[PDB]
Amino acid sequence: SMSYTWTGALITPCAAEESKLPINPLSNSLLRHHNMVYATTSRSASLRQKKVTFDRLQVLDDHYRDVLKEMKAKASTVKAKLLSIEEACKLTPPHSAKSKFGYGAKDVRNLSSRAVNHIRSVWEDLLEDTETPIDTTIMAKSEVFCVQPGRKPARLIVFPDLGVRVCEKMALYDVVSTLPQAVMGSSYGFQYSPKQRVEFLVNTWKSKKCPMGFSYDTRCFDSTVTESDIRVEESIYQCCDLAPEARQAIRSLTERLYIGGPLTNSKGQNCGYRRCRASGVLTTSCGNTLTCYLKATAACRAAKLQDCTMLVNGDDLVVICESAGTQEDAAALRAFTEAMTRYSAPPGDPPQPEYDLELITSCSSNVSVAHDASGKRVYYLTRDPTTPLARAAWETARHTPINSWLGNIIMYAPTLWARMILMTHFFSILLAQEQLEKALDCQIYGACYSIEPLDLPQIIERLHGLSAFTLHSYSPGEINRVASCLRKLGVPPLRTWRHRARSVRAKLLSQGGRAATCGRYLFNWAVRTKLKLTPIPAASQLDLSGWFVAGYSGGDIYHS
Ligand SMILES: COc1ccc(C(=O)Nc2ccc(Oc3ccc(N(C(=O)[C@H]4CC[C@H](C)CC4)C(C)C)c(C(=O)O)c3)cc2)cc1
Ligand SMILES: [Mg+2]
Ligand SMILES: [Mg+2]
Repeated sequence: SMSYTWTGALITPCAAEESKLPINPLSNSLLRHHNMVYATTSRSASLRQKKVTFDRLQVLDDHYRDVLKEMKAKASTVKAKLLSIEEACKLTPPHSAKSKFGYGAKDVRNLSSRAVNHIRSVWEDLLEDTETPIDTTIMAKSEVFCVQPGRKPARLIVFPDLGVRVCEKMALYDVVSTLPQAVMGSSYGFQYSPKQRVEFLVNTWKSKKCPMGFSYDTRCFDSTVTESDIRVEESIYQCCDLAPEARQAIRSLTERLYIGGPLTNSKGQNCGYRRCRASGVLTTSCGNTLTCYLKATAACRAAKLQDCTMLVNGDDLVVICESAGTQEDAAALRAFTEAMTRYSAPPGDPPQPEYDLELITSCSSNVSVAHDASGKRVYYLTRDPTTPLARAAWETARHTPINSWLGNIIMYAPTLWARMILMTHFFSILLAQEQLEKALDCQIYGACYSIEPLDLPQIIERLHGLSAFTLHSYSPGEINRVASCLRKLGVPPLRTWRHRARSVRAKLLSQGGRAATCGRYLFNWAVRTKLKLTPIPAASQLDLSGWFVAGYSGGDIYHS
């Protein structure tokens, strides 16, 4: 069927939308070419609409069915619990879109009578009505990027009302948080921290006699997901031991919300109908991960790739296997692509076999190597800094609910660019405004967290190790990419950042306390006379296990 059907009504904005990087004095110290930075708006909605609207083609085969049964067999060991309205409420982000039934996120979190009673009525409705399509809202997403040799059309987000979202958590939060790992095991990407992902990728790469790997980009994955995929996805959920009400909610949610439904713009107009994956539901990440894994695992058998190992994060996929030669590898890959195409997962960028791990990009990142103080090689996760820097520039020119720069500092703490630039720039600004102690929100694997800047040293030590504060001698390729990026965006050269860093470092030390800890560890690279970096006490008590359990992008999840 058609992923979408449109009535003609437009995808409209909720309020005024900014596209150009604002007028301010602090962003310019980060990057001078501000005209290269832009945010997507609803004005480009029609372009995305054209791209995501098409008739899907899907032909299943024995390999697909064999893998599905294998997945259900593992799903069968799971026992999911029903969340209480109170538990489900606490997971709701403070800034979650308000309900159109007289209440918002705050009321939900406060368990206000008006919110709880309506949520309860939505739940009962899910137990009684098994057919009526649930209404959703479709909006153009606002995201920041840097122009390319031009601009990207805004993506479309589709989500149900706040009440329905709370009900989703009640019935499926435990499922989407535990099942993926039980079904895919080591292949489930979100169970890893950046350091662990690298370890998994490096070990997997070293386990092959002659390794060959590739990233597979599915063209607009969400719209390639068919009604059949969503029901197959549910059949896996149904293998879990579930409470009767959870089982009915999952069944109802599947037919009423997940497989499709009517779209309404921000002005309450009927925009059309969806018959593919909605981006803003609790099962999007889990569902995409399961579906991608299922199709890829089956495609590999069809293509006859030797000893395949998948790493899947939602619609993102990387496959590492045994090489059978250059010609055979390229032929097998093309066979793989055809299999995926039949499963309704056609490629955007055609895949290409890689024989160098560092050249494989997955989750917009790649594994690279550097050296610690003692000169020992260390593997870490990095990525092209273009988007991170553009967004950091934007978040500097104006307030944003989520601080991507903080998230990028945590996930990419070992990188040459995060240390030289993001840390220096943001700590410098925080000092000036005297907000080093204020907690800021950021996202990790879609879930929202509240982080205190001054706790960064501990966090980084725990997630990356002490080597994150001593890495040097980065690879030629990594250095080239960072340098090119800085030249392109008009970002000051290393010398300027070292100077700014020395100054930030000094101010931080004179303040003592945690600030002084930030000064010693985060900026040890800026000074000539190094300081001996020993394990930080608070880094031995950090409860960071819950940070890397599952994916929640689009899930409206908040962890306090
Ligand atoms: C105007 O156009 C331009 C814009 C930008 C640039 C530019 O910055 N180019 C530009 C920026 C970075 C470059 O790579 C470097 C520089 C110093 C390093 N070193 C370090 O100790 C670093 C350790 C990590 C820490 C975070 C920084 C120091 C020493 C070897 C000297 C390392 C490394 O460790 O591999 C790598 C090269 C060119 C050049 C021109
Ligand atoms: Mg894609
Ligand atoms: Mg973990």
